[PDB]
Amino acid sequence: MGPGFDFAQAIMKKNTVIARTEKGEFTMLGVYDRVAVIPTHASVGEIIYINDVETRVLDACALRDLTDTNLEITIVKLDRNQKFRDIRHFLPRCEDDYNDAVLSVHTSKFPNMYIPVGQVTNYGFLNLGGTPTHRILMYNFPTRAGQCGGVVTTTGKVIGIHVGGNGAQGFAAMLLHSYFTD
Repeated sequence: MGPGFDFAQAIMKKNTVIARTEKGEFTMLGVYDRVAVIPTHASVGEIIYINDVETRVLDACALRDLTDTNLEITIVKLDRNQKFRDIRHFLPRCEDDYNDAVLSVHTSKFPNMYIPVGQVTNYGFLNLGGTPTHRILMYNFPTRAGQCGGVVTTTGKVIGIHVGGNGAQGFAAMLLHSYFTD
């Protein structure tokens, strides 16, 4: 509808796949080469389905901060025959608050879904499903089951992936440029 939705669409159309684990179907963001991200509660194993095709997992790392606190981001390297467009230059370098964000989801349940979530707070600490978690972003939208892995963008930045909600607020794990240096 406007330039926020334009940037969100550009990311969804080239940099997302549908990932299926034993824990469900997730929006999965491809970042560069065969490297993608997914919420750690997806419980990625040795094999994952990518757009309904059986795919070997070459590496999977559940990120934690240097205090050994959960970040809820798993970085996955896929045995795929095709690379993602490199979007690392759209990742923030530092923790921040944002205006006017969009949450975008693409699954069998929710195809071509875009949600203007508005202001995004650097919330920090969250007890997420009983697990102490850091680097959480919060937005005041009543997000639902089916949106985990959804991409949070502003114009020109890819800032997080949706990891949970409490019925009134939604929560994303930050994406930082430093997670994807090679």
